[PDB]
Amino acid sequence: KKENDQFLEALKLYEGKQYKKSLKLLDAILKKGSHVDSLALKGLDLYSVGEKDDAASYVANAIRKIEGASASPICCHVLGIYMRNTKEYKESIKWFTAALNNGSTNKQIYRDLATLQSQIGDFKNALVSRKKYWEAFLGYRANWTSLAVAQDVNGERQQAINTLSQFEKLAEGKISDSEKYEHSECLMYKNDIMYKAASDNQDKLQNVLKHLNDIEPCVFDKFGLLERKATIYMKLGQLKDASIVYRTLIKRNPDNFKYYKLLEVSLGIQGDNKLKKALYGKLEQFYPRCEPPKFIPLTFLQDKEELSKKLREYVLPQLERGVPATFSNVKPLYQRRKSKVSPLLEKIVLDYLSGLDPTQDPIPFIWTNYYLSQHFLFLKDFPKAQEYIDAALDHTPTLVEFYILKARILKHLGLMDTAAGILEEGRQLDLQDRFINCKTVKYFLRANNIDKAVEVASLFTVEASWFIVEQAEAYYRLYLDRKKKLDDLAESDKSEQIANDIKENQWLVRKYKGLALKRFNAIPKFYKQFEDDQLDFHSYCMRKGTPRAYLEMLEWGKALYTKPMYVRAMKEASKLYFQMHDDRLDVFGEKLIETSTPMEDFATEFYNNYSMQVREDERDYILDFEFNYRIGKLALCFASLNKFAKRFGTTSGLFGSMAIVLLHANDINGLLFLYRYRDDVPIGSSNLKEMIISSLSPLEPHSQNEILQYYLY
Amino acid sequence: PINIRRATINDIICMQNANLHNLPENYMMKYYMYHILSWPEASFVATTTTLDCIKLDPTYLAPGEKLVGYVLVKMNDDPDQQNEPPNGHITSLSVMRTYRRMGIAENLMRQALFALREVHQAEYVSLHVRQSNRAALHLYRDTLAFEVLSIEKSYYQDGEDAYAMKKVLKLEELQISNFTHRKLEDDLESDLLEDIIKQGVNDIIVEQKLISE
Ligand SMILES: Nc1nc2c(ncn2[C@@H]2O[C@H](COP(=O)(O)OP(=O)(O)O)[C@@H](OP(=O)(O)OP(=O)(O)O)[C@H]2O)c(=O)[nH]1
Repeated sequence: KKENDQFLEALKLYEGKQYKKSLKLLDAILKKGSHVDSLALKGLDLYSVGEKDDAASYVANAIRKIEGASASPICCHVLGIYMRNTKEYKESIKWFTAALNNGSTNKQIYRDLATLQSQIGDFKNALVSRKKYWEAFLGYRANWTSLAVAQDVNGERQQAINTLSQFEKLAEGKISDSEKYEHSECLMYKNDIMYKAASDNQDKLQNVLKHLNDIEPCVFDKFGLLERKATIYMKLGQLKDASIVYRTLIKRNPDNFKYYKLLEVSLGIQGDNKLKKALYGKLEQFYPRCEPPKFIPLTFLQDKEELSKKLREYVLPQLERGVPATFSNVKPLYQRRKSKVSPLLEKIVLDYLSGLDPTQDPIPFIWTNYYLSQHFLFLKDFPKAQEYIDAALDHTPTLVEFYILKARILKHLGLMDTAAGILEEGRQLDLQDRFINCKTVKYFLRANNIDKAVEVASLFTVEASWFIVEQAEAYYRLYLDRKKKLDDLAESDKSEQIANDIKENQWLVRKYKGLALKRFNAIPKFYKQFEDDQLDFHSYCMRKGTPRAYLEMLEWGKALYTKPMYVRAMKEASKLYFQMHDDRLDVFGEKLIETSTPMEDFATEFYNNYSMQVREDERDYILDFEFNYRIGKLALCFASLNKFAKRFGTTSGLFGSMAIVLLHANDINGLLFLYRYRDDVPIGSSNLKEMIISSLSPLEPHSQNEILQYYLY
Repeated sequence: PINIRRATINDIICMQNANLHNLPENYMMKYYMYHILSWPEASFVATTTTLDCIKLDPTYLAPGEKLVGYVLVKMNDDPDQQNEPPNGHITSLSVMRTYRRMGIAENLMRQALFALREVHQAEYVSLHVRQSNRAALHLYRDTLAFEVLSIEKSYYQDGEDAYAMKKVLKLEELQISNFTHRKLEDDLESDLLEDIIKQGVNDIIVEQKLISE
């Protein structure tokens, strides 16, 4: 029994975060070796102190010596903790429940379980754990909130509403000032659940409304409540009522476009240009400094003279104040109403420039030239884009914006090193501007100048995910370039030259290819950690009293692998895996470049998780097609082809091109898809390439070049 | 144009990628989550927006919708100050310099301050500004009417003087509609389209562009 005492002191010590002192006692019990839970605790101790390799050995040991599956409650608990630290959440759940199954009396295990179960998406079992914890501790509000949330997440909306109603009763008199916020949030959260449940039912919606009216005095989220109130009125067909609320929202934030468009709908004028013109003239008086009353009409006016005047009134005052974003502010009009707005703004701004003296009106002068440069760049008139930016730079060469734009021009011309160099002049203006430092880093990576990019970024001497993905793409381009130099490199005195060179470029090719795969693979690791970042919040949001924000976080978690950076890494990385699959017939990532399962490697690291979360109306079907095509699942290839047509029609060149590749088993992209499947489908191949080049004529230099090098290698 | 709205967790990846930080990426992400999930009504963002009429950049929330500024806000939750009056803290006010001269920093701050008073009954907000930049000084002291209490010497990590500033929060003063003119306002009751059908000759004249053929 002397051992159990030592062990228990150790246990206490571990709990007091005194790991080294705890280990001493264990090393002693073990020096005397059969001890299962002194093995486990030592495992946990080694982990707590950095000895991760040894920790695993001791844990694995303890678990082998547990054939009976019946270990002690304390041993089970210790393993539960260890598994949670190493992020074996399913394993942690088994051990924590084993602890209870073997007679543990620690009710806190249920709280630990609820967190883990929520984290792995097992909300049915998480709900069970919340019920078990709640009944042990009916006096803590956080347990009622978590129970209600767990209920709502399982679809038991009425139950969740009933749970929240119950606590309201308990608290009816005992809401301290310290508790008013949580109370406010729980009231709004209950309204949310009632609102969803009500669907389009008029009587139900009418009850959601009265509830909302009753809680208002106790709800501090006035924005949330007014938005809910307006939406209810809309669904009730009480439009005048909704319009009052929207006007109330606009008054609270006249800089939010969304409320103005909803106001139009609630007045029934969304299609009435004259009445909208009246509405915005009226709102403009209330909110003369705000964008929406001034900008929304630019969006619908059809009379040329009228549109021209309102455009002038919007743009000219910004040029006068020297606003760098003037063009950015109207760009959506150039995008959506090009033929209409573009020639009007061209005249307005050229005429304005005409009346400016560079010496007496220098600010309007340079910023007007800046606007015009963007104007002409957007319309693809490069000489004019250059001339206007040059006029601005010649006048005032100390404004970094002028370099950013000059760089963008050259980037569109496809001169990537030059573009980077120009930005780097802008950077020298203010070496403390982090934002310019970052754009410069990016531009050098786009030029494949990794050394210079790393050097520039090292001024603030940690890897950012955006940097890592840009670096991956650079390595991939460098890979393609080295391979091309190797293929083009394929008497006896200089047959010593080509011999060593081949050997050099064979090395670099492997280096770069491996480095590209390693960099891409780091992106899913970032996103998996973002997913894991939810762990603390299952409990914390309940304690803090922010159930609505918690539910928004769960929706964010379920969309992580559909996010832009993750999807970008997945699509680029697929180029490599698909290739390795076809052609098939760790500081530098060589182990990744020599895999026997490129397709299982892709699916496991990237594609599966994206596939589980993506909405059907956002799916890349071409990717699915190409992926399943190499998986031998041609059934899914048909599904993909069909579901593709059912969204873009069958006129698409890519649509035609795809169908053929399956059957066998002008429009630029279509011709290209065929090309990368020329070894499986019998094409002209050489007459296809000449086709692809004739199509390149119109596009800007950058697009021409990128295709010629990295798409038609 | 630029839109101003409440921050949501859907904004945080873009906030993270909008600037280089000294802390590690996962630390920042957890930090952003801590803010937005603790004070989900206090923080605001400024974004571009497109309206109804391929190297995906990390600061786009949606096509045509780019994050260009935000204000990240919290209430006091230091255990060592559990008996002090509720006060607000501006953790971060960050606006792309290229989007300057559009009032963005002021609009974000004004929404932040009002939300602090209305949602959290915060009594004051306290903050410091580098003695270096007058733009920040002008923003807080002049535009936003913060009191300059004192100058804390060698306050910053690199040894720069700081201005100590404080603003007492009063809901009636923070009301956004107080700052729409440099003064008609919506009475939230009258008909907005009332003008269109008035029959007075001067009405017919000024309201010319509203009469169609
Ligand atoms: N995720 C996402 N990103 C988008 C979207 N639209 C544009 N972008 C990106 O934002 C940056 C700005 O693009 P543009 O305004 O078209 O200007 P630019 O290409 O001529 O520079 C570009 O990345 P960049 O090459 O890094 O631009 P830059 O730094 O060279 O200016 C562009 O790819 C979108 O809907 N979603």
